[PDB]
Amino acid sequence: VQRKRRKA
Amino acid sequence: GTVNWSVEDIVKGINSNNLESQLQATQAARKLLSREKQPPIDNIIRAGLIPKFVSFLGKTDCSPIQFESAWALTNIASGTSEQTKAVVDGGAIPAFISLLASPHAHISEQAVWALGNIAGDGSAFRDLVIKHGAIDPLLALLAVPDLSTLACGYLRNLTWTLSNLCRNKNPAPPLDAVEQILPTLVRLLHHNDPEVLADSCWAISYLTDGPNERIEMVVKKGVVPQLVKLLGATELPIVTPALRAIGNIVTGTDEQTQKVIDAGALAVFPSLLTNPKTNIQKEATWTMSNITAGRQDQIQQVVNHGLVPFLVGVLSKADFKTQKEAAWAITNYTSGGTVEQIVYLVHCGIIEPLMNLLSAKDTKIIQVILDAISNIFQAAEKLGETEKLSIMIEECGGLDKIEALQRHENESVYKASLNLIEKYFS
Amino acid sequence: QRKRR
Repeated sequence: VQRKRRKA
Repeated sequence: GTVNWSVEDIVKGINSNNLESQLQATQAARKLLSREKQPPIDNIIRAGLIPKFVSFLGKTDCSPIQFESAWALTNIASGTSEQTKAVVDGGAIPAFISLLASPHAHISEQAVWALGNIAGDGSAFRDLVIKHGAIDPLLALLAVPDLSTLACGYLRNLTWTLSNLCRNKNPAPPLDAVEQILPTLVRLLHHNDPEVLADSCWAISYLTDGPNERIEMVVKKGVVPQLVKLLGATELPIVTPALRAIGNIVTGTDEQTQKVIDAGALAVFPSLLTNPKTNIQKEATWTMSNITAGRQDQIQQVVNHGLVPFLVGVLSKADFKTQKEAAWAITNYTSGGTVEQIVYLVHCGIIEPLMNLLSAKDTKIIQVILDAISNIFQAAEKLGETEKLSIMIEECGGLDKIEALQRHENESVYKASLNLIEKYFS
Repeated sequence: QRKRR
């Protein structure tokens, strides 16, 4: 998750 | 309502001349892109939807479609480098920066998140986000008397995005950007939320991962005491970046390393060198190896805190990578130490486990151990106790291992082993 | 000395 985060 | 639309329906709605139909189609796209199983990122891109989402970022009179498109684009940018690049190529960066000042906090937060995903793709996009001017408005969002008046999630996203603006190398972030970010970063590093502390520590670890000038930029801000405090935290997600940051700092100059020692760091290493998480033990032993590569007074402070028995323990039993770090710490100790410190090391029982590590199939550790052994023998020569050491090494089976190193497949190994058995065991 | 990963 650290680099990119998808918003769920 | 907007659950489980096809890409075709989304496209039809976004291509209508109806702002509300476009809003509902954009929400449906957002929901597709927020589903847990394999969001149809590539299908949404191939439909040509990114430009329309970017234009929706600018519709101030319809804040719902601003939010929904920001979220959709956030999740597109969460994907592969190609997908983030698709978002950037649509002009998304400046639109998100303009949304940072939105009077609607959920929308600004979404723009913060999106910019964090873009910056998190790597150095080029990070620097492009910076050039478009994201730092000023991001930090303005945090310019409050007390961070506690901001929403926990808002603050966590701001901190994570800032951490991505501090992350990545080749190249590292622009020096002026780092200097602009640091005061806010230090303020977050003193906040009470575990996720804010963890991401702040990660940011600091990124900033200290480099040449001594970057380390100095960080250490000058006085964060080392706070890093040592967090180093003694109970939350592993805080200890890990705090330890990484401390390790980075002690790769710098002896003065920077001394700042870490003076802050009390060594007192935490009894726990770190026995920490049940392998990675903590490894990183702590690496940090130790860089401290034992420092001045003799610094080695002395390692001795005073009683960490040599902990290195003997790591050398005696730990994952092999930790043992390799411990071997490095011993070789550095013996290369830089006083004769009294080296004998002290022997009296702690280093010889037997070091010899036991000579039975490894890794050539680097073998060479490191032979160098340490040689340094110890040189100390004994200065004391006249070379024979006592030779005997000690022989009783634990070390002589056999050195003899086997004679027939090793490496030249430096052969030269070291032959040199030892010729200067001492002859 | 100063292994820097």
